[PDB]
Amino acid sequence: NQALLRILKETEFKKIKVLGSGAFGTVYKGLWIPEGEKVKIPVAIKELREAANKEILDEAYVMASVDNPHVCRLLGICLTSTVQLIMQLMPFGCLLDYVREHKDNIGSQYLLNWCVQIAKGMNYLEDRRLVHRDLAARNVLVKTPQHVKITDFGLAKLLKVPIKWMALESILHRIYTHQSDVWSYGVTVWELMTFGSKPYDGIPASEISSILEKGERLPQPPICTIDVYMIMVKCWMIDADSRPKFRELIIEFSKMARDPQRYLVIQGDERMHLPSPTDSNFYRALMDEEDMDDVVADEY
Amino acid sequence: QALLRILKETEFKKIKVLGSGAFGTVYKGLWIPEGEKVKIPVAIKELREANKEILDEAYVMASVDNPHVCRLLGICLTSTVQLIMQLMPFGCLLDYVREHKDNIGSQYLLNWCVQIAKGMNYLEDRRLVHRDLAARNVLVKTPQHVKITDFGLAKLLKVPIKWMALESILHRIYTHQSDVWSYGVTVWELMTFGSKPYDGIPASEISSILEKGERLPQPPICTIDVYMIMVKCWMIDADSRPKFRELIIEFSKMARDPQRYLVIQGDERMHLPSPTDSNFYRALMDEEDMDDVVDAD
Amino acid sequence: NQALLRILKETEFKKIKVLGSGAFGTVYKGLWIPEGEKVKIPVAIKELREKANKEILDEAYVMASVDNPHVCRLLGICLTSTVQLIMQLMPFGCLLDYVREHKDNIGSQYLLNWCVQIAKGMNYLEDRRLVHRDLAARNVLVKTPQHVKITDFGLAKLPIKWMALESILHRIYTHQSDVWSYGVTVWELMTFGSKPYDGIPASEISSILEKGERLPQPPICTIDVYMIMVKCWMIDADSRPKFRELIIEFSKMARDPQRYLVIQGDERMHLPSPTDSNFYRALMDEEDMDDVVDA
Amino acid sequence: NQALLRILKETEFKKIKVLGSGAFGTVYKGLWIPEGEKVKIPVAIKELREKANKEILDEAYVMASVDNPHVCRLLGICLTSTVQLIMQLMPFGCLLDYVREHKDNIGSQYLLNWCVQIAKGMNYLEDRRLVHRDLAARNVLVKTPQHVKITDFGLAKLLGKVPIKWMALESILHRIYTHQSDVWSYGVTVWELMTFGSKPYDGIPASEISSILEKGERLPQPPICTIDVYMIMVKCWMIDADSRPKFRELIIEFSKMARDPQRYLVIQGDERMHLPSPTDSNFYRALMDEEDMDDVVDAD
Ligand SMILES: */C=C/C(=O)N1CCC[C@@H](n2nc(-c3ccc(OCc4cccc(C)n4)c(Cl)c3)c3c(N)ncnc32)C1
Ligand SMILES: */C=C/C(=O)N1CCC[C@@H](n2nc(-c3ccc(OCc4cccc(C)n4)c(Cl)c3)c3c(N)ncnc32)C1
Ligand SMILES: */C=C\C(=O)N1CCC[C@@H](n2nc(-c3ccc(OCc4cccc(C)n4)c(Cl)c3)c3c(N)ncnc32)C1
Ligand SMILES: */C=C\C(=O)N1CCC[C@@H](n2nc(-c3ccc(OCc4cccc(C)n4)c(Cl)c3)c3c(N)ncnc32)C1
Repeated sequence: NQALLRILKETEFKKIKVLGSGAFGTVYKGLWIPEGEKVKIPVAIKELREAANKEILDEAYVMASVDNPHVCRLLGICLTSTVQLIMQLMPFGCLLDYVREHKDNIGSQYLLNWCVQIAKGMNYLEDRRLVHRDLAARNVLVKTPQHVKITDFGLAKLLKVPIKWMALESILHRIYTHQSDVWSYGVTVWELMTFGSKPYDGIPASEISSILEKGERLPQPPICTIDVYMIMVKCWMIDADSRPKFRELIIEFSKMARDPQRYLVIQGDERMHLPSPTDSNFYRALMDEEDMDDVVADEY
Repeated sequence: QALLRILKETEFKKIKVLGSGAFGTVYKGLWIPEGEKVKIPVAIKELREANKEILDEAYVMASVDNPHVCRLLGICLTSTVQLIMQLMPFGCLLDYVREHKDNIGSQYLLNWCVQIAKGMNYLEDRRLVHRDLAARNVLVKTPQHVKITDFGLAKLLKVPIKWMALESILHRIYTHQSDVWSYGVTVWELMTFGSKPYDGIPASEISSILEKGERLPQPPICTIDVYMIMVKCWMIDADSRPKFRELIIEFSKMARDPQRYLVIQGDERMHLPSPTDSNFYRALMDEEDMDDVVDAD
Repeated sequence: NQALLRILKETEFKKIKVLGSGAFGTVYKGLWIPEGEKVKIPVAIKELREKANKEILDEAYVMASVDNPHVCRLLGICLTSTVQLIMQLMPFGCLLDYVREHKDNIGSQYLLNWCVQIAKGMNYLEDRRLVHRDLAARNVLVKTPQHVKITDFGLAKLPIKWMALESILHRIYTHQSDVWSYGVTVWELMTFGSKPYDGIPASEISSILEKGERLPQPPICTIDVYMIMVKCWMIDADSRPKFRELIIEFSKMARDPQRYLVIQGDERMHLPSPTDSNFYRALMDEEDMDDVVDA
Repeated sequence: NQALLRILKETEFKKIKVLGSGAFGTVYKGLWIPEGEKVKIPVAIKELREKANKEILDEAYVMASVDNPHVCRLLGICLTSTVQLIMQLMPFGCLLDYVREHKDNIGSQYLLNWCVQIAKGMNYLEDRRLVHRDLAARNVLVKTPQHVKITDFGLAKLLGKVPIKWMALESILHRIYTHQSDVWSYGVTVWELMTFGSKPYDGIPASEISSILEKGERLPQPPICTIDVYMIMVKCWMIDADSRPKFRELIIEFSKMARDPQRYLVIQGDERMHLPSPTDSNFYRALMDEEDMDDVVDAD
């Protein structure tokens, strides 16, 4: 439908503060003040740095379309010297910032659930036949810690290359496929379990293709179980078809979720607490009204 | 005509992504009747890939009227083709057995086998050839009531070489006797709790190996008496393979004494359905008349 | 008589290897050295699980007594703290084991022939009017692919799945009972060494026969072959075919092996030529015997 | 026989290297000097951690009495405050290590055969009435690529962390050891070989494992392992020992598979890697393997 995307007047919105920056565009926290109304509402706006707008509009129209709990939805667009994108605002920000910040605090149960939601969100993309082209811990967002959602997908299509994230087929031949996405998906999984460290740190981007060919893959994190790592390792496979399909990642991660403590070894995991039903429910009402699949602990 | 309903894209929506099938992508769905507040859960299959041709094939599928054959409720025609049928929460038997694999009854497994044959047999009666039959293609309306699906879908339009008969493989010949051979693979899938036949072996190799006689392994649970039935299905000469109609009786007889035929760890601990339990499932889950489940005599 | 059975001092023979463990006794590969002889000649020795020694000897004397192609004759007994039985070594060894190994590569003709061969041996035991009490595919030894010899017959002084209902119910052993034990043995061959009543507890065995739920019929087996097995297992001993009948039926069956037993790709795999077979007899089967039936 | 095993004076032999360490002992590569001879012969020395000396000799006498192609025999022992065990030294050493090194290029025909060979060695142990109590690939030596033998059997009884992952549940829970339990270890042994030396129940604490085995978890199908082979492993891991397969049955089942190895295991470039020619095998026999051994199953 063209119902999904809303055309926003520059008069309609103003940008109060800068949340973040991305290679594609700067981002803001914004107020949308409705025509004919008194109130001012918080929203997140990103304006592209460089910019066939009608061609883009066709792209945005799809971006608006997606309907998954774990996938971000593009509410609106504004066209000017610089294109403006309007979407829901996430206070928590990306997972990457969230995990790095919470490294001492974080516990086994959450990390796996996040992995599952990404798979769910990503799986929707595959069925929709959409290629994100950029899955990274940064790209994913937290509506709330329990609920996380994928984002910034198709932007490359809308319009500075992350070699360390990219799959070998991607690096060598500029080939992007859902399976390529897994390699990134694996990289993202590596990202969380490292609690925000940066892959292939200090290594020249140019050198990267050779190392993958050499088979010197990213090391497995101390917290990470070999069972979990092997899963990561599988994602990083030279042949894309060989790499696990998205569904499998959804199924396997969840099983771990049923028994989170055994798979991931985290200091003081037992002591740190997953949210109580009271804790999750409160968060849901205030922010997460949208009905999303209940998170799996199964042990507790 | 009366049997199959032609929907309007306005009429329903695929809300939840469901499953991946080589034949199709399956979506949980909601049906909104005009003038009505209510929404009805449906299963939607979207087919990857002549409008008239489907209708002839489609009408027959709407046609099937057996407890153990799923019927196609509606067809919606568009750049892509969507097949409407009732939603089964349990979905694949293959999914169900593997998920519940550690624990299952002898009684259930034989009963499914009996249930599958009754359905396959009916298709046989109707002169419908499945071409492709598998555990994956059989889904659970309810635990005691699995139903056979995707029948004849294969014929109309990745090939299941491991499932297929040698006669089917060698010259792409499909017959009811060819189906029977598949049934053993389906019977075999369950007794192994969801395993894969000729697992991981190349398809190219398989046609040669069947000739070599290197048949599927006997499952640990399986009694020889059960394994022999499968072996008969996989006989190279099609005609020699037992008819489903025979197949129904043998499993039904076995179901009378489930423990003697199939060996299970802690089966006694595991519970056959309570009569009360069976009735409760019927009331909400299953409202369709069907033959009664076999119970130990 | 005195001549038939040799009593050997422990000195005469030394065991070398454990081929297998019998339920009744352990079995070894042992070497026999003749007095003042450089040569060591291979034999197989059985040590009983472990009465009166004299009584046992009488039983051995009977066991020595049998001379038949399809029955095994005990050459030697050693009397000591533990009884030892010596009989000629067979490299193929167990019949039951042989089928399991060769199920993929085995021809139709051989299976029928073995059925005929056992039946004649069981029949000799019958004429002598001695009852085996324990016929098993395990207890038949392959002298050569074309020859088999039943053994472990008698051993009364010293299995439910094999055992006949009458024997199981009342500890009754009769020739008719031996036919029932024989019926299982055919199944084992046809099954290619399938374990009968696999996974089923022994306690269940008495009732199911009472129920009447039999051993299943093997895929290779023709309808005709299976029925013979079924006749053999019957509630009333008398109804079950005599061995002579079984010998006659099978041999008739052996004349046209293909019709009775259906084996995939049967034609390609065949019984060896007389020229080959002659080689087998001379090297191993020096013994006077019936030649194998040919279609 | 007394002759079979020889007591040795300290003076005759020395430990020139420490090859490896084991739960029982430290294994040293040592040379043996015969009196009045100018040359040294390589042997393998194992020293115990540290039961009267006479008591030990009786167990030891048994160890040196075992003649089988696939079961290792002990040449000599030295009585001391420490106890030293001497046996032939094989350059390939551990079978388990061999599999790890050779993952890149191990032929299908070999892997099935080692199973025949380990089983053959195991059956003899059963016939002899000896229960190994700690069978693992680690405990299987490689005399030659074609020929591998079983070692370290019966060592376990003398000592007083157990190898829990290998152990049958009966052993874990009630310290019960039987041939049937032994099959379970053999089953694990098959798993290690098939998976090219990967650790069993890796990353999982010992305490959980007895609990997990009851739950019904069993080690995963090796990626290169066909379903037929996996079932065989699975039976071994049965709770009811008696249902669990006997070795002779085990020997028979692998031999059939050996006839058509490619059918029962899938390895990349299995066609490329083929069993060594008779000329190649014959060469090996004479140089390091004079002793007679049972014929290898050949697919041809
Ligand atoms: C295959 C069944 C099994 O487990 N076996 C254990 C040893 C290997 C096989 N086997 N057994 C003998 C064998 C059988 C019987 C023997 O004497 C008993 C006996 C009873 C009644 C009459 C007579 C004359 N003997 C002996 Cl001594 C040995 C085997 C022989 N002899 N050769 C190869 N394999 C044998 C059965
Ligand atoms: C491979 C695991 C490991 O780390 N090892 C350390 C050295 C390399 C391997 N290995 N062990 C021996 C070995 C084993 C046992 C030995 O004597 C004990 C013993 C017990 C039971 C029977 C017998 C005959 N011996 C000795 Cl002395 C040595 C190796 C030998 N001998 N050669 C190469 N590698 C060996 C294990
Ligand atoms: C790691 C990212 C980070 O640290 N940021 C700083 C805080 C704000 C973060 N952020 N980005 C967006 C955001 C993302 C994407 C947006 O439009 C792109 C897009 C692409 C495809 C589909 C859709 C629906 N949108 C926009 Cl407009 C904004 C944030 C939002 N929206 N809210 C809160 N933080 C956001 C980046
Ligand atoms: C185990 C197979 C698998 O991976 N699946 C994906 C998950 C969902 C599973 N599943 N499939 C259907 C299903 C099957 C077939 C369907 O239509 C085909 C068809 C054609 C003609 C006639 C009939 C009767 N059917 C449809 Cl529409 C749906 C599921 C259903 N229906 N419910 C739950 N799970 C289902 C298979």
